[PDB]
Amino acid sequence: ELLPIELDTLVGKGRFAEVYKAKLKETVAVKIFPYEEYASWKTEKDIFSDINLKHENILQFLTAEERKTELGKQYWLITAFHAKGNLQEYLTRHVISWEDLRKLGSSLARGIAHLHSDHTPCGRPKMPIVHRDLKSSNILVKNDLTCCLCDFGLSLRLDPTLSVDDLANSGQVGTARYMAPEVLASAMNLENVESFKQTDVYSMALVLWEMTSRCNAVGEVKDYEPPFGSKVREHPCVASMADNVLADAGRPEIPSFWLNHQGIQMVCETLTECWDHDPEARLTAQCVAERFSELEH
Ligand SMILES: Nc1ncc(-c2ccc(CCO)cc2)nc1C(=O)Nc1cnccc1N1CCOCC1
Repeated sequence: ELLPIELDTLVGKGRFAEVYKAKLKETVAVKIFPYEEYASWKTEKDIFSDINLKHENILQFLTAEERKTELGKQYWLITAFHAKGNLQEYLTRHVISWEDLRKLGSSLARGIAHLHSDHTPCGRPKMPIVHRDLKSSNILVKNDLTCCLCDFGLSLRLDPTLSVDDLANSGQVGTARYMAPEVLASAMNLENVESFKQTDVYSMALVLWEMTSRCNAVGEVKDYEPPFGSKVREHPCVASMADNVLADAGRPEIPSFWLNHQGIQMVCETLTECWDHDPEARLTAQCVAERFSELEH
């Protein structure tokens, strides 16, 4: 019943699990959850097991397994392995081209638009998913320099059976640095879903800014810094983020010289709309995916 796997190296650590590069008797990623984190494993398993989720910008799922150990039991998620690792690490090490920015930006928007969509590309109905923890460290870089979504531990399936009371606590979920102003404010319209899609678009805007900040088409490129790196501490709290994002209406800096390049100007105008204080003023991920396809000459 169990797959012939040999764990090689610890490559990552998420909030609920450890990620290993492994040999399948070829190279796969094994995400290992302890018994205590069973709910996170089940949440990811349920998303990855949905056949309607399958997309080139969503991490390929192989199987889930329960593995008895001497000390107890582990819960595994076996997926495709992307050697280039996460986008934050990638942008820290590399200065990207305009072409790289277009491929990474468009694949990110396509992946998010697919999660958010109530239909498959072929028109069949599907469950929308909201990621709820989008950030550069959660995005995998494929060998062809396109994006790939993973880490669905905090994700929510937008099921019609969802209660208004269940969505309350829950509470503020995610990484404080990437939380939308309405999440930081505890100002969400829990009465309507799609308000959750808008929070994912805000986080996507910060990621698009990170990609843009390391693109040689801007002219002079600075060393990589995460969004708000120069204003907040390493692991910021919701209060410190609220003071910046909400009270000071603070957003990562876009120097005027970046706008000299027509492509960079279009990307900047788009991401600026996507991080608007008002969730209703934000573009949809589908709109962003369309704007990136317009960048093709
Ligand atoms: N499918 C995968 N294939 C390859 C790699 C990978 C490849 C290389 C390196 C660099 C090592 O020197 C790290 C990781 N990770 C995953 C993966 O699913 N990771 C993953 C899942 N959930 C939460 C966080 C995750 N990580 C995102 C990537 O960065 C670490 C955390």
